[PDB]
Amino acid sequence: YLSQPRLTYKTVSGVNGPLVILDHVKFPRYAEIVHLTLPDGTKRSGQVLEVSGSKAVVQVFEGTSGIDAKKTSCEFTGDILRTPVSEDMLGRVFNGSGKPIDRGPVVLAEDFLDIMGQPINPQCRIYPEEMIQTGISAIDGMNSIARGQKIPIFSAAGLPHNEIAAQICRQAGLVKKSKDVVDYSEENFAIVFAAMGVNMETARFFKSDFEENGSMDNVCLFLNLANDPTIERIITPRLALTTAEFLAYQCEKHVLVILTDMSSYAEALREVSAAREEVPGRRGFPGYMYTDLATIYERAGRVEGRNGSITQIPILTMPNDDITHPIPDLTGYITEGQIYVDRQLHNRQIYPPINVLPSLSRLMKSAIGEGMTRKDHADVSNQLYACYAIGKDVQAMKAVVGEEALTSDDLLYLEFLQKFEKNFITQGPYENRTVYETLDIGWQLLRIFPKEMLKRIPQSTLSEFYPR
Amino acid sequence: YLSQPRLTYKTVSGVNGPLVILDHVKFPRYAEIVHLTLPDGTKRSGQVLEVSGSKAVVQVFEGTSGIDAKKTSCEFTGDILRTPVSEDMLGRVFNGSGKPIDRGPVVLAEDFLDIMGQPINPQCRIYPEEMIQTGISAIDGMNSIARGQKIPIFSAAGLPHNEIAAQICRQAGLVKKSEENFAIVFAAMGVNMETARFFKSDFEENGSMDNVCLFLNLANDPTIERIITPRLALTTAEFLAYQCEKHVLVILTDMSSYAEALREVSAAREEVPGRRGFPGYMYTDLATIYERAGRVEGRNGSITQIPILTMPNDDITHPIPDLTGYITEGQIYVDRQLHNRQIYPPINVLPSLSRLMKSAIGEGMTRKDHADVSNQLYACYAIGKDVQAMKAVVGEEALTSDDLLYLEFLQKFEKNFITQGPYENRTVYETLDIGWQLLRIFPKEMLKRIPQSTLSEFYPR
Amino acid sequence: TFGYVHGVSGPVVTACDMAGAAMYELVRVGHSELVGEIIRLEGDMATIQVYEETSGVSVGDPVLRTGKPLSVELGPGIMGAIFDGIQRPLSDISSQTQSIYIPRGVNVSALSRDIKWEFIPSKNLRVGSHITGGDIYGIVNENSLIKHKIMLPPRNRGSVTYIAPPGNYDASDVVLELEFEGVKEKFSMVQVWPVRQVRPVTEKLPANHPLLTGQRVLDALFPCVQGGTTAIPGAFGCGKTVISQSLSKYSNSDVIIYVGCGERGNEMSEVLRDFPELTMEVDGKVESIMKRTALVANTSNMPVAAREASIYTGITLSEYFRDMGYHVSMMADSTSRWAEALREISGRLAEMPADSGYPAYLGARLASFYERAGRVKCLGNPEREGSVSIVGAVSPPGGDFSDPVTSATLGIVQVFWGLDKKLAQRKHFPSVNWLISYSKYMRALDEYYDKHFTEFVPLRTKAKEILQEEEDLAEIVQLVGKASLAETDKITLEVAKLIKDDFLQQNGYTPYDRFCPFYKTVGMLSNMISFYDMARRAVETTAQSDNKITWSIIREHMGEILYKLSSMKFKDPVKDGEAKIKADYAQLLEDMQNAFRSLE
Amino acid sequence: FYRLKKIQEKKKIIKEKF
Repeated sequence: YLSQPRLTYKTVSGVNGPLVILDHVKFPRYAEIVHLTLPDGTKRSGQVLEVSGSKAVVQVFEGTSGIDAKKTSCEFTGDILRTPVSEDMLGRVFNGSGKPIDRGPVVLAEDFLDIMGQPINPQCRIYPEEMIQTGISAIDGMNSIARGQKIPIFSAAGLPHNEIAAQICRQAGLVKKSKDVVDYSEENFAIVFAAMGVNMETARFFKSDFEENGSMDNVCLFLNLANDPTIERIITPRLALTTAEFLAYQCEKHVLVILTDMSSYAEALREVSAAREEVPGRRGFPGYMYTDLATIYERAGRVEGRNGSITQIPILTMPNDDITHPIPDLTGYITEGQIYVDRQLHNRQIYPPINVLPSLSRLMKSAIGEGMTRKDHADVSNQLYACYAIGKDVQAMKAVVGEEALTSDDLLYLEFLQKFEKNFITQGPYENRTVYETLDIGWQLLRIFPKEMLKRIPQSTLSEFYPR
Repeated sequence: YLSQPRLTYKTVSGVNGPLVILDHVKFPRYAEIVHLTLPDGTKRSGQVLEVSGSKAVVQVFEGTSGIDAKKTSCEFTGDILRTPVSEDMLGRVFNGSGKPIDRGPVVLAEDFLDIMGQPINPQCRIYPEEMIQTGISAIDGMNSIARGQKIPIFSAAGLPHNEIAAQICRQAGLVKKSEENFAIVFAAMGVNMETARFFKSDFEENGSMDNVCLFLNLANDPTIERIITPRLALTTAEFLAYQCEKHVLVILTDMSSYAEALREVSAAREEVPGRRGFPGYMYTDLATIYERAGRVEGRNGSITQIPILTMPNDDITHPIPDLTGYITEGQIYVDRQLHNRQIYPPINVLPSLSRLMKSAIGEGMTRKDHADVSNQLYACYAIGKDVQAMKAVVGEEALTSDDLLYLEFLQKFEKNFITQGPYENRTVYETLDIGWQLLRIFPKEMLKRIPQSTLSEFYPR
Repeated sequence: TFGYVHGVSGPVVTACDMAGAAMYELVRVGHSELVGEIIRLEGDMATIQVYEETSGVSVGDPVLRTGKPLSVELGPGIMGAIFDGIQRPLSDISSQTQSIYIPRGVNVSALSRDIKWEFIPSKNLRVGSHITGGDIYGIVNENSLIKHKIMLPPRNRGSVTYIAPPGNYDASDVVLELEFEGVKEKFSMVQVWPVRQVRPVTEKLPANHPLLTGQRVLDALFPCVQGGTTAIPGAFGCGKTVISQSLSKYSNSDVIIYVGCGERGNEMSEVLRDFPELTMEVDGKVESIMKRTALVANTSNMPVAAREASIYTGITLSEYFRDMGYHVSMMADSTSRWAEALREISGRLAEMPADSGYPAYLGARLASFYERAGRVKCLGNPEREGSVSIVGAVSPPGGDFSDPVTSATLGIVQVFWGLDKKLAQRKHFPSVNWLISYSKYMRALDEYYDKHFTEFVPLRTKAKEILQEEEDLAEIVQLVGKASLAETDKITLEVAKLIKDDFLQQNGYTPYDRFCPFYKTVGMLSNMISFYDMARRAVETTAQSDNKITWSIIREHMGEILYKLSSMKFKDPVKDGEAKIKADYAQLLEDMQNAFRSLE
Repeated sequence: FYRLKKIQEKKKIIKEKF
């Protein structure tokens, strides 16, 4: 460990927006933390990014203002960024920089960890099999998820995704309720939440919701407003992810990370790239943002020899309700699945307006079946899905021509669409439904058709369950 | 007053496109004017655009050609461009750069004014509300233009916008009824000389060439002086308005060529592009061209602009029409479909709009029923167009009586109201009576845009 | 201490010999001492965005330095005056020059130092008592409507040693003096405040009271809260500036601040000519609304970079009046001009464009600019309660709504309103789309609307249902020629047409409906919904049993009644008391009931 | 195209540092 006095320089050679270029620094370190002292005396921090001979550049996490070519000092610790982390972080609140904001004490660290963390060896990773209860009807049964499974939430401006996040974080539970309840109740879910580029109103809505739940015994909150500087957002997610790693792989608990507004992260990275004059990719975003999103989306899954788990549940906004926009596409190439909250459903006041049609959850493949959830599950979702798609086709054909050309089968499809939207989609504010109930509701929605119409269902299962 | 002898440097360190760089230049004066002596002796001119260190980039009004880095010379004025202004210039003709065309002399220049002009104090503005007599029913009554306003006309190739300009500059008057007259100002913008000849002939047709400040510029002339010409014309208008107590009917033409020249200059200067590749500061440039208008306290004069422009591909979302719409209040939008229907004056009444109804009309000026008549007519025309679109497919059989009434009203509106003719000046009262006669076809019940009192008062005739 | 010019390029000037420099530090350049701000520094060189057009600065010109950033002055006399982007009072310049032009960079004081004003002490503060920053101690009456309040500036505290007795004092006359450690420091009635720094507050607070909206639409359909954020994107032609004028003219707020970004001086011309004429009273005597409004004019002919400053000064002024313990609704016009100016300063400084040619940091800047808002609790012993709302206006580039600025403003704002070109083409004032527009504050206002009116929800839900059904059936009836339509469809579409051409259409310039109150609006909507419901049940029952009531026969029966329901908006509430209006509404309701009983 | 042109010119002027 380092056992030498710190070092200080004063040669400042320019400021280019959120960057500060400087000269005559001996033996610097790439990715090294720098402190700053202003003429007025305030303190600041930064990160060395570029290095070339004696000249080096940094990035002030809180912007540049009042800096001077000769009346500002800088200090090089000659060490990679080491963050503090303890189990005591539960129940606390902080800003992006990690300093307290809720009047509480300074951080009292249990250990120093690396911001970049480390690349986990894939062989230790245990493939998830548990299927987590969500309470939501659209996610359970149809696009379910697992413990350790990283799923995003696609949404847009003005959509009510915030309370969807509230619901999914509040109604967390396990679906293995068919056994003794006492051993079931031992399990809880530590939550770590990292606001980022989020206005005051949504932040207070979330903290009031958490206070209503009374779950601050196991909630860590990192906060960011709009008025704060922008470059904090470059490092804000990583702090939360590292703390989640420590709370999972060392404290043995089950953690659930929440990330907010990744398009803001992309915007901040693009701003840094615009300052850094590197080669721009499509829509001006740097080429290596793919690898950056990879590095921030891989800290998930459980590991051998332990029993904790890490589930990634980010939310991101699509400008102009676009799907081929860069950030949605690249996130689709990193994350395994999608949800696609839709504006059209929200226009007719259906809450939550979850569009099942473009959704996907690959890891449903082995997360369901006899013993896990129910003998007869997947084909029900497939039949409902194909019926929904064909019903939407019939709806389009009705729009093009009119009800005159529709057959009786088309009428059956249309009433299926109506009932499907009315019952299965619409749930309500705090309607915590069970898995068996949603399966029963699916069977109910299937009942309207006779045996002949269904095509993607085994006849044995139909004879087993349909006649009741 | 400048008792400083002039300078001249031969250090031409380069030429790239329409730009020229001068090294070892001593203490550059920004936004300067310089003169150039070609080796064969021809004179040229330009303005200094950029300065940095002992270097000075300079753009040439007439365009780079023949310049030699070792033989040519350049001399420095030390003052921003100042143009000669004069009240006796009326009845004369000059090119874009201002030199005489009719074998006239160098103008005796009552003063030297800044080409770039100066802004106007906000608090020193007075709102204009006097209605102008145009003689066109589609303007007087629907899109009435008042003094101190800058309505353009959006026209495409082959449209009779030139004749509309002729009519508006010929039948100018005052609605509110000593003598009156409008000091015409006009500058061409590279238009083909046939239109210039037609405008000249019509201006003698007016019979008041003594009040015709004219400027010219043809397509074959250098493109880049088109950036200067309108500013010179506007300076002349400023001088004749706020120094001689005169009203000036400033009119321009073919702003698309101006936009193209500015685009070429910007491309040569590799600035950050915008929509369709246009310059970013095209908006601010257009602002400096247009907002120089109105009338101020302590002066009875006023400035009226009619900057007609070309409209490529008849596309409303094309940037030049869009930005011109933002910077101004009103529009006319002569129609291609009407001209193909063989009707004159072919002005589409619906897309047009004037924002000065708020004070130009009303009781004490024209009448207490002008605004509601116009609103009712607009609504009836729009719904007539909609039912026409419906009839285009549905067929007359499934329609109702209201639909046939609306179609007949539309037919009457087009055959009578719009049809005005080339030399038949009409009064405001006649247009109001014609509109009332048109509206009489509908019974009173379905008139949803007229108050009860006016409807009872005027309808039963 | 001084620098010399090196080069210039329109609104940017590179300088030299300026090693003692700091960004966002004010400066002066040239023999005309034009004001500027540092934006780039490297070596001994630098660059300055100049707030005045730079035809007249040559190389080698002096560059004077100061030590304070961009700042403004707060105090009495600001109310009722007009300012430009960098806070010059236009009346003083017009008096001094006696001309109709702006000389390039005139050095005038922001607030006159030659007018004396009465002063009132705190009446509870004595020499020796301790006070903390943010406490009101003096009251000056700018006019009969507003009682200006002065509070100790932040980063100041200690025990007072002297307070001015009651009497008349000017700005230069020292009034207050405090010591906290053993040092005496004086304080006048004018406050120097940096523009880019947020004013501190105590804590934030939600919305509880509705912001008044003159138009029946955007109040009963897409309301806004007193302290929220609204956006009004709309292509040219509509001239939504008039909607801004209607908002400023009538409002339940206390102070209104209008700012301009690159519009025409004619907008100023209407507002300055009209506001002195307009007058209203609250608790007695009647005063012109000009005494309760402040203007910041900035036409497009003005310098490009000045616009950013102008917006920032606007938010600063509204913040100061937020500390006063009031409600202040501001409307900023043409933020797209600010975006263009930022694009231009960046492009001239030669950065790398991110999207649509605009810089890479427009989003964060716009978000921070909008973030200065909301209803909060002030920091003072008199425990004031302030609030501020913003009405930003967006200008789509050609009407296309996919522009980056429009998406950012949509993503940051809470209330979004839609303007459609065809609706403005219809002369359907105002051109609210009611399809893409939405709000997010109906839930908060439900408590108020239930507490004070006790019936708005059924009306709203049924109105939304009818509008959605009409939108669904529009192209359907277009593509089937209204042939095979049930009576229900016909009643729905025709009552929707009635709602469109009566309840939504509202000419805010005819004298009888320049303004509409909430009670009249809900009365209108109650009458319309009752008519629709009674017609629906009647036609349903008659079709079910026998003698189906088609639209034609009921229309023949109630042509007169629907004509009255169309013409009922002709009320003129200034000439018609509320009691008579509601009596006439009950009279019309019982007329409709009597007709419906006459049918059955 | 404009963005690529700008960065190419930037690389070029950087190349002529000496």
